[PDB]
Amino acid sequence: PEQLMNTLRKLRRQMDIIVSEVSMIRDIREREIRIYTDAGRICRPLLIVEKQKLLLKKRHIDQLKEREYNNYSWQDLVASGVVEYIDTLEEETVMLAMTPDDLQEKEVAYCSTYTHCEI
Amino acid sequence: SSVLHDEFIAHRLGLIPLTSDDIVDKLQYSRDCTCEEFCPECSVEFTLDVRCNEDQTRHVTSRDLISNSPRVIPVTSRQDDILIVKLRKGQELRLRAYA
Amino acid sequence: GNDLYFVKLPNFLSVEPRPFDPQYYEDEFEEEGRTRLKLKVENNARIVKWSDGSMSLHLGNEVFDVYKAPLQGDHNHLFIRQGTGLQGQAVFKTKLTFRPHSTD
Amino acid sequence: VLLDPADEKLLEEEIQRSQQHAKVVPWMRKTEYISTEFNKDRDSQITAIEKTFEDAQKSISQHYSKPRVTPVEVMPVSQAMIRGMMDEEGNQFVAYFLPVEETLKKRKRDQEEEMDYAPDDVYDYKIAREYNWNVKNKASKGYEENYFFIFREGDGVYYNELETRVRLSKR
Amino acid sequence: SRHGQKGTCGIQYRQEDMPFTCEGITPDIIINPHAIPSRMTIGHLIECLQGKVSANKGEIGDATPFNDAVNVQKISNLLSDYGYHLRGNEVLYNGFTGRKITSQIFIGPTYYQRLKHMV
Amino acid sequence: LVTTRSMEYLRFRELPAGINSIVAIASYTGYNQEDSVIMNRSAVDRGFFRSVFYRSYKEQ
Amino acid sequence: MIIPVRCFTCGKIVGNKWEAYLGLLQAEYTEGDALDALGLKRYCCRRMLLAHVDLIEKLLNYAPLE
Amino acid sequence: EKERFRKAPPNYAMKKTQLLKEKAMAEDLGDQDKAKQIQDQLNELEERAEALDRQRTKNISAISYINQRNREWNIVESEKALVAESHNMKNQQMDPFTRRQCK
Ligand SMILES: [Zn+2]
Ligand SMILES: [Zn+2]
Repeated sequence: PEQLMNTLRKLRRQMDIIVSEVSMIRDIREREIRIYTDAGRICRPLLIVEKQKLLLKKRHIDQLKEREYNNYSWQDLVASGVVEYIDTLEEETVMLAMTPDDLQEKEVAYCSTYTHCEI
Repeated sequence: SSVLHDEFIAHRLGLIPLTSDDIVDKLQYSRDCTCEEFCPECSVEFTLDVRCNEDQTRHVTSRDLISNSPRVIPVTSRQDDILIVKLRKGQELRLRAYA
Repeated sequence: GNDLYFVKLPNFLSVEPRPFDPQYYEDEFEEEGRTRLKLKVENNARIVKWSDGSMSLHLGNEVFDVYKAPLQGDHNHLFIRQGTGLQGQAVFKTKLTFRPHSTD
Repeated sequence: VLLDPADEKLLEEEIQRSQQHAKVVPWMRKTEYISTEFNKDRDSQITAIEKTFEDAQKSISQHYSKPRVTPVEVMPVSQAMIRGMMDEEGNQFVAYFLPVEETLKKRKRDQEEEMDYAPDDVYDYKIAREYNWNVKNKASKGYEENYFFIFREGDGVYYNELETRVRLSKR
Repeated sequence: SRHGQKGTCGIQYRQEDMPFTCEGITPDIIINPHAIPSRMTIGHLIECLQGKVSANKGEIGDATPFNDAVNVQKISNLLSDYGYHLRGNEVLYNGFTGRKITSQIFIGPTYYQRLKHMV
Repeated sequence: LVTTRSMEYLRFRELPAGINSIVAIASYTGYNQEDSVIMNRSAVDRGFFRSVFYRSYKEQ
Repeated sequence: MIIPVRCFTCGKIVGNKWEAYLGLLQAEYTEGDALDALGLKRYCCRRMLLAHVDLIEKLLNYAPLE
Repeated sequence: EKERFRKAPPNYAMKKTQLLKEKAMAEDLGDQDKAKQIQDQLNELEERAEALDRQRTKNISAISYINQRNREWNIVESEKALVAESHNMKNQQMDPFTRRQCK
């Protein structure tokens, strides 16, 4: 299940096989992977965290600042594996920083294993 | 037929200051004047007659309040004039007022 | 000469893989029919590099903006598999490494 | 008549303050008002397919949405792209490797794997039958087609679109 | 107001009767101090302070909640630059007698709402 | 005069609901005492929070 | 909706400054230097122009006729 | 009879005339009627946009230009304020705010 979660996630971050609204939950303690695609699941976008850097880098900000002028859009942030719709049952399993400069900087580490960051 | 209802127009006209530097000491309070309507001894008549017959958004301003007395005029007539309404093509505002 | 010129045009902007030649073109296609003829008439291309570091795929007076957006999950070694020898020579030109989709 | 600016300033008695409204402050901003705009036939086909070929060579100085960005340069435009797994980091070419040229071969012929597999050849940078990774170009383009490829063919009007998105592994 | 302070207009005093600062700035709305201490709507006080900064500074202050770029001391520092008391207090004069009020009064721009509940 | 950034997207600065008023937090005359406000009558005379109420009656 | 004729708090005519305000902003005066240049000193007058939302420009998008 | 000699699309409801032209274009499988509809619709669109700008021509143009330049000059002001965030001693030791930093 360490390959499935990384692949299903990669595919969400590529918008191709799995649409963004799909939520894959990996229950570690009980060996269960639950994938929900149905309707009515409230979700919210979160910045993705990888290692400890964000994927949202100055490239995306610059491109998105000239948006409309370059017709970049939020959909390009989604389809660049930079932001991800997390939903309350997958939120069970994210480790969610709250801002980068607060929570991922090299303080005496709280966790250092953030998967996502509040936008 | 401006986008502002009449009480709003009337209210705005109320707040336009008038150059009553002298005439205020001449005029009676209307409550005290003995005449059945307004008269030039207890009031100053004003007219506004503006229609926006052009594409450009007509600004109705205190420059369009025409007094019946060259000494009681809106301050900005004697800088920019006080905006009373912006009018679209074909909208109009005709009214007369007394101060 | 050996620079990445990969483009990922969508279905409605599918440019012909070969130059426009009068002996390879024919009329088979006709608001409903307006999008149909567009497939084989407007779509050989050129890409303009702007000063702002963006580019646009033109197809003439039209302009579709493109980003050279990365595609490291599909860094395919794009090569001229022109069918010579066995299975083609697959001349090593530029590794396809992007997913540039034209948009208005 | 002589009129120096240094003499013009001495004509006045005293005319020559603070600007502290302008100060940049990260907890403060600016403001925003109300704008108005915010968030068939073959003789025609020949000319239409022959105009883009002519008019793309004209002088360009403008951008569609906001003619304020000046162009710099122009990039003019079968194929078979060996996809690679990002974990295995397959090194089909000598560019992912350290040297600029094949230290173990000279001709990376896309020899076929067999007779019943024309697209699913075995692309490998091995001029010998040994001492190279057997990169079986498995038929992944059958379920992973496509993507158009082009090159600076001396500023020529051509195309080299990919046939399939074939992908190889360490066999 | 935006901070759950609510109240009926209890009386209306003409400008001559309202208290006034050194310049003739009379309040528009005088609310009783006792609204604050039990309710601890300190967001209301900080709104008033930063609104007074914004109106002098001449641009709209940021009150996004969790913005550590904003704090009361930083606002007070700015407010003191415009020649006001750094905590927003002012000497008011009683409108009736003109005597200075011995307590300096906290006065400044705050965003009030008028609710559908008219009498 | 002070906004969250979030109320940009709420479009509150285009369809706002309220007036920035020079509030004073003072007891003054005591007519503002238990959760009450003293308003400026002269501000009201100038149009402070003046509103219009439209009631539509439909009959066929 | 439209600019108030008088600053509610004090009384200064601000109803003849809105188009001037915007023109000064179009000269790219900073937002408080526009107010300093119109002559609004008291923060009570300044919040008349800073806070004003000129919705009448949107109301005039709707046609009565033409 | 009245609509026979008097044209309608220049009426204030030009959006409705464009919707009707779009419906007539979509309803037709003939390319000739579709191209005539496209031409008529483009002409009416240009005419209506010209009239909209003409009424937008004064004062509306001015507030459009100020909003569009204001947002860009605000972006410039924000980026300069951002580099002004590099200044030291812009925060106070008297705990005017606090943030967690556990473990
Ligand atoms: Zn009389
Ligand atoms: Zn004032």
